[PDB]
Amino acid sequence: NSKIATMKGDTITVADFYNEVKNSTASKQAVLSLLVSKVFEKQYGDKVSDKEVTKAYNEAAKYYGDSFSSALASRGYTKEDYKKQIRSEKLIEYAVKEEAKKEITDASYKSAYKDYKPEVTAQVIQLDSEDKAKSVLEEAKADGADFAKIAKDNTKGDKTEYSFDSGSTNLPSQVLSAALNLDKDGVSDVIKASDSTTYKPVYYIVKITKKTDKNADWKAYKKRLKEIIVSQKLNDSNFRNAVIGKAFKKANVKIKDKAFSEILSQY
Amino acid sequence: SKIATMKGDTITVADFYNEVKNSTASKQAVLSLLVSKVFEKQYGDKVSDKEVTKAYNEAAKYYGDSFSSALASRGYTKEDYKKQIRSEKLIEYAVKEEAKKEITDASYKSAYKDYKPEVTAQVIQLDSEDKAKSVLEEAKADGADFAKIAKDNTKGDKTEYSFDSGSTNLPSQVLSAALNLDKDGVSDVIKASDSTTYKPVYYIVKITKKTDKNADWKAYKKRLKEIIVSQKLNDSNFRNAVIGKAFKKANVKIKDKAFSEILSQY
Ligand SMILES: [Cl-]
Ligand SMILES: [Cl-]
Ligand SMILES: [Cl-]
Ligand SMILES: [Cl-]
Ligand SMILES: [Cl-]
Ligand SMILES: [Cl-]
Repeated sequence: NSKIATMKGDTITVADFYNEVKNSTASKQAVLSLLVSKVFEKQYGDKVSDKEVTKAYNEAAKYYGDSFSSALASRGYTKEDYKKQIRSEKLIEYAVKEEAKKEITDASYKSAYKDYKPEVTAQVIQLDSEDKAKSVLEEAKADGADFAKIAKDNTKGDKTEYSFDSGSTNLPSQVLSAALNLDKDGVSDVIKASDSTTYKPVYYIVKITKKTDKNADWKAYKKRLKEIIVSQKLNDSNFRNAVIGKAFKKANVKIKDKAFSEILSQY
Repeated sequence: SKIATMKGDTITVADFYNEVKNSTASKQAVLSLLVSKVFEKQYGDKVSDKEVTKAYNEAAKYYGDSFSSALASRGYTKEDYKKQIRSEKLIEYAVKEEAKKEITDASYKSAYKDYKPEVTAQVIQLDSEDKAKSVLEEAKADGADFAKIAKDNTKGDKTEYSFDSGSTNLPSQVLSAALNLDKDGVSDVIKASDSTTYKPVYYIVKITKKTDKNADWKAYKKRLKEIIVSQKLNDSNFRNAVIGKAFKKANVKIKDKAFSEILSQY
């Protein structure tokens, strides 16, 4: 198309260049990125505001602090490519969440009520040492239980008052799940759980404070249950590849150059 | 000129170029092409595509059948590899030729200065430093014993080696230290290392036949002429210079600012 470098005789052109990086595994990620952008920018471009993109960018900075500038250059990213990738993950997210709320049927709300426990409120005791978890346990199982005290005088940190459903993100699955099975004013056992980043086995002790009735009507919890089916679909690759496989067809996307033929081998 | 199409929008090669031009991988692509074309019109007839095929076959036999997967693990193709062997040979020939031009008499003076006559010794290669001591002391009985205890002890294939101060037969340690002995005599346990593994190898050199310096140039020229080349040949700083010159002759100049300082190192 254009010229890149000149020399006596032959010269480098945008074509000669493309003919080299054309089959580059890194080029496939580029073409596929332009498709996702142009497609979702026309079908959802107005949905996600450039104001939301900023909020996410500013938070991304506040976290890495004065390391953000470095952290980016590290994994090969300019401060414009990052703020540009935050928008795409937010477009595909908006699309993945509206279509996840369309397919919802009756059988789904009924297959989501089976394995669902009502919201609970307990006194959690997080610990790093397992022998200390076995210690606070017998103190909790004494004549003067006084669990709340044992908690506030031993917890690894954070708080002691925790509220959670069955499919809610608040405590490790191990804890979250074993905790619900307990009944009104029921003390747990030493629960071993991995950490989100340090993988340092954290040991928890939970005691149910206030709990409610399981209930039997599905329409009763359509609020929680509905946002839970979306929460799962939104976290499912096969479903995300699918909503992309849809938008791409709705945009009648069709590759011309063979090199990138296997790009939509998952859409 | 277009890559993919859609409803009311199109992805042309222009959009793509404006996406990966500032990429680090793309900077290498421009350079590789710029390097090839220049060394092709200036030294293409010097490197025969028949000489590249032999160099390629050597790589194959070495990696054996795993050559296919090996290239895949490095991201190379089975043509891009052979393609790289050519540019790796064009530049190599330019360095040898270019380095064999500004050769001055003073260059031969600084070469004969620290040079030493070619010597032949009955070397011994060992794994553990422990036996490296055992073989030495048992070699200190009558003297001529070292001969037989050098055949059934050396971990290497041959014992007789022919080297000077510019060869790369034995390690630099076991090389220079082996040129500090007399016409005859053994040496101390030289602690060296392997190229493939880091395993420390312990050598024991024994001079058998030596020559002597002739305090002259041509007395040792074809050797002091190859050493200067092999030195500028392995000097990255000088290698950059030849590229800087080839590019200077082809009057090379970039037009897109997206690849401005790609020759700042050249
Ligand atoms: Cl829609
Ligand atoms: Cl609190
Ligand atoms: Cl249960
Ligand atoms: Cl002089
Ligand atoms: Cl004998
Ligand atoms: Cl031999």
